[PDB]
Parts: sequence; C-alpha cells; structure tokens
Amino acid sequence: SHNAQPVINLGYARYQGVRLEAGVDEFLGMRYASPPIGDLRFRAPQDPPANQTLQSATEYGPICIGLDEEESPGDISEDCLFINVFKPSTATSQSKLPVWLFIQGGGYAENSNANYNGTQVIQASDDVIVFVTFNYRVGALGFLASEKVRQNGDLNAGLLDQRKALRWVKQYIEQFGGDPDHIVIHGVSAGAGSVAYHLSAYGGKDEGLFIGAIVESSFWPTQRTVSEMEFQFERFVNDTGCSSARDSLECLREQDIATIQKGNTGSPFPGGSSSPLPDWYFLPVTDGSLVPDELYNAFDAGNFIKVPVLVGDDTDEGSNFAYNASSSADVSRFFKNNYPNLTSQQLNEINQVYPRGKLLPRHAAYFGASSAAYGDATFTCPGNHVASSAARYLPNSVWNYRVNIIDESNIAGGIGVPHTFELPAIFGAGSTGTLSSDSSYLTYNAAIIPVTMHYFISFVQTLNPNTYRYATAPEWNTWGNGQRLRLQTNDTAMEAVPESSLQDCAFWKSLTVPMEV
Ligand SMILES: *[C@@H]1O[C@H](CO)[C@@H](O[C@@H]2O[C@H](CO)[C@@H](O[C@@H]3O[C@H](CO)[C@@H](O)[C@H](O)[C@@H]3O)[C@H](O)[C@H]2NC(C)=O)[C@H](O)[C@H]1NC(C)=O
Ligand SMILES: *[C@@H]1O[C@H](CO)[C@@H](O)[C@H](O)[C@H]1NC(C)=O
Ligand SMILES: *[C@@H]1O[C@H](CO)[C@@H](O)[C@H](O)[C@H]1NC(C)=O
Ligand SMILES: *[C@@H]1O[C@H](CO)[C@@H](O)[C@H](O)[C@H]1NC(C)=O
Ligand SMILES: [Cl-]
Repeated sequence: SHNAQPVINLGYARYQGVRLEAGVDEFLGMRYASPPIGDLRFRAPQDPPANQTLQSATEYGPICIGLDEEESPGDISEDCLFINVFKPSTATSQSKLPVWLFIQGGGYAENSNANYNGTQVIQASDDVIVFVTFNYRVGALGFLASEKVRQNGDLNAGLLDQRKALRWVKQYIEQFGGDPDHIVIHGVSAGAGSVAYHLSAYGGKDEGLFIGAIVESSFWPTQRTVSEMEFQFERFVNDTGCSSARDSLECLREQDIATIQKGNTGSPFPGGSSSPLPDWYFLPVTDGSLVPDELYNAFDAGNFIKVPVLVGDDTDEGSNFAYNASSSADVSRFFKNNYPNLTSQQLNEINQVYPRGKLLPRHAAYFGASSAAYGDATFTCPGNHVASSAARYLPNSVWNYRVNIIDESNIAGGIGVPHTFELPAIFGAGSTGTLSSDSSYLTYNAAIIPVTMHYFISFVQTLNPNTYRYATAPEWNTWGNGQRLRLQTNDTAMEAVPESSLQDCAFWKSLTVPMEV
C-alpha cells in the first residue's frame, strides 16, 4: 500500500505516514534522537535506536516538558525528541526540493510553536518544497548549567538537540524528496536566537547544514557564564530534594519528572530583587564550544556563516513580556532583575532613552517605556545587528522587515503589534493552531497572508524573497544603509530605519557587557 499510505525507509527505521487529499504526505512523530531519560537526562542527544518493526508516523509525539509544566500522556513529556516532515505526495528521493527547516520558540523555557502545519505553504509553492518541524529540550531539562553538568553531561543540551535535528535533516531529508544541499533554517523567537547560535556555532565554520536563514523576531536574553549559573544549579538540586547526595547529578537523574518539576521554576538571579521574577531563568550559556562568545561579539567579529538572511521584527516586540510598570523605579527593577549586572547609572540612562510615554490601554503609566525598552534590548536591536553584520559580507542577500499588522483586539489590549503576530501570515490561517472566530486574519487582515507567505516561500526556494513574490507585492530591497519592508495589510512598502532607532540600538550596544548579550 506504499502507492497509497506512504512509507519512508531511513535504514535505521521505516515510517508509515499519512496522505492528504491536499496532495501532501505527512510524517509525524519520527525520532531523531534517543529519549533523553534516565542517564541521558542533562546529556547531549544520542542516535535514535535502530528498529526493524514498522514505525507509525501518523501522529505527533509529545512536546518537551518545560518550565512550570506538568506531564500529560501523549501531549507533554520528557520523551519528546521528535521530528515531523511534510512533503508533496508526488515527490520522490530524486525530487531534490528546497527544504524549510523550522525552529520553534518558547523563550528556551517551553516548546511554544510546536506542530505547525506545512500543508498550505507546500500548496502555495505549487508543490515543490519540503517542510520540517521538531521539538528540543527546554527549561531545566534543556538548560541546566554547572561545572557538574559539564563534567558528566553537556551544557546547552537544548541547543545540542537542535544540532542533532539539523544533522538528521542533512542525513535523511533526501528520502522525503528534499535536497540536503538546499536547506534553509527558519527560527522564530527563541528559535531565531537559536538560528544566531547556528550561524555562529563554534565560531562560524560552514558545516554545510544550511544555505540560508530566516530570523523571525530575534530573542537575545542574558547569556551568562557557567559560574554565573552555579547558584541556579544549587537551587535546583535543593528544590528537587537532592542536596544531601554526594553525586548531585546522579541524584538528579534518579528523580521522577514530578520531582524535577518542583525545581523547574523561576526565581531571582543574584543581585535581583524578589519581584518581578526574571522573564527567563534557564537559558543558553557561554559553553566555550558551540557557544564560544556573546552573540553581539561574534557577529562583530564576523565569526558566523555567510549565507543569505531574511530577518525582522514586529513594531511592539516587548509588549507581551515587559513589566507592567507604574513608575521609573518599576522600569529599573524590571531591567535589573533580568540583567543584574546593570548599574544604577545604566538603569537611569535606560529611563532617559525610554521615558514614560503615551498611556496604553489596560496597562500602568510606564508600561509603554518598559515595553519599548525591552522590545529593543531583547529583540529588535539584536535583529538589526544580525542584518547589518550579515550585510557586511553579503549586502545583496540580506533583507530586513518590520511587521506592522494592526489587529483591533491587539490594540484594545494595549499590545500594539506584538511579538510573532505574523505567524499565521507566514504559514496560513489554521496552520499555527485554531484561530478565534473573530480573528482579523479571516477578515480585514486576510490580504497580508498571501503577500507574507509568498516572500517567505520565495526566500526558501531561491534565497531571495522577490523571485516568486505574490503577484502584486512590491520589490523588497536589501538592508543597504538601514532599509526594510514594512509588512502591513494594504500598506506594504520599503521604509528607512529612523536615525532615532539606530541611535537607540547604539545605546543598547554600549551595554552588551553588563547585560551579557
Ligand atoms: C494540516 O492541514 C490540512 C488541511 O490544510 C489537514 O488536512 C485535512 O486532514 C483531515 C484529517 O484531519 C482530512 O479529513 C480525513 O479525510 C480522510 C480521507 O478521506 C477520512 O478518512 C477522514 O474521515 C477525514 O475526513 C482532510 O481531507 C484534509 N484536507 C485536505 C485538503 O487534504 C491536515 O490534517 C493537517 N495536518 C495536521 C498534522 O494537522
Ligand atoms: C520497536 O518499534 C515498535 C513499533 O513502534 C515498538 O512496538 C517497540 O517497542 C520497539 N522496540 C524497541 C525495543 O524499542
Ligand atoms: C496593569 O496595572 C493596572 C493598574 O495597576 C491594572 O489595572 C491592570 O490590570 C494591569 N494590567 C496588566 C496587563 O497586568
Ligand atoms: C484591505 O483592503 C481590502 C479591500 O478593500 C479590505 O477588505 C480590508 O478590510 C482592508 N484591510 C485593512 C486593514 O485596511
Ligand atoms: Cl505498497
């Protein structure tokens, strides 16, 4: 029945997938690594087990259990290292189609863009691309950091999962009709920060894993050293009831997931106050190998792979994440608690660059400032830095965007054009989860979907968003001296980055040392 129920033979395993009437075949819940359980907890991913029994690929595996989450059979689990492939039904191993490899976000704390459907993008491409998604470890399980982890385990395990998945696609995607020599990686949010790590991995040697990158809302939170995370390891050991054990790591590896989850929770960094808790707690660290340096430094040095880049951000990146500040002091306490090496003087300077501002609906008087400052510090300025850095080497192949899709209910919520709001415009309404009945994507923002989707597909296929852009969409010019496409329903056009934003990014740039970014 492989002429009807598609089977793919990868040698180590054979998977039976699903054929859709859409002319797309799906292979869901394939293993790209061994379950990271027992002794493999807090270790690099290992090869998936060879298995001669037919494997079902008709259903998603669970996503990776993250910070403050609860195990749920089939839904959320430690056993979560799965990869999923969508391909045109007619494609064979000889097809050699461009591959779109999607890396989900979730702040390194959760898997927050999991199981996205590639059917609509494949159909919109006229059936000549392959789409890939996967889960990687997060929270304590993906990002426990200590000399003790590193001496009997591996740092940045969650990013090492991503490396394993990238290598899995390189080794196996040919069997799904993909071209292993034509992979584009696309990261959103923490996945976009991950893309920056993949570009700069080990200092930037091209391992031939991808020929282009989409960086959708960079997320660059504090990136601390191993010694700066010892407090966190010790606290985790305490919370899980493991403090009296001689071998801390062995004891951690014996605890059941429910026990682990007691420590898989946020608390203040040293130097931070009791509230607010940092937005993000378990995080990528400088590990001296995969991650030899801070991202800002590595992109300054040119220590990254020179491939075409599509990179951008929303108008109000910070809106879902910034402290609901009532005062200048609230803004400073928020920043100090997320970047505890900022000085009293640097905090005051932040308040001068981002003063109080217009009142936003449903938020306190200083929330506009909090949100603008945090959006710039953590998302947009990093994105602009990626663009300008890559453009030094490939000025003809670096494209920047600003998403300014206006949704009335976002505006009434005081969140402006929030972080990753364009996701359904890239993948199609319904592809990223069920939309509300009144979603503007089904009404007055419908028209931005074909436009956005076509640019992204075009870049995946040809490394230029213009080649197969939507029929009436404008030409998207490269970064140049700071130029970007504004994506907005009925109002999409090139615009200059204002001198004032470039100045604000130079301000954040002057603070990369205390912020550790
Ligand atoms: C991704 O999105 C596509 C739609 O864009 C989803 O495809 C639809 O999938 C459903 C099943 O969930 C199909 O309906 C089933 O059809 C079979 C075959 O006749 C029948 O046995 C069942 O009774 C049921 O009706 C539907 O035909 C299909 N639509 C198209 C246009 O192909 C797909 O399920 C989504 N994939 C994932 C993983 O969510
Ligand atoms: C082999 O795969 C089959 C089918 O999924 C499964 O039943 C079985 O548990 C696997 N065997 C081992 C030892 O992993
Ligand atoms: C923001 O603070 C104001 C006043 O303290 C309050 O009424 C509102 O509920 C808060 N909003 C959020 C998003 O927490
Ligand atoms: C875009 O223009 C179309 C056609 O006039 C309309 O349906 C839609 O409401 C407009 N959307 C916005 C946000 O203006
Ligand atoms: Cl067959």
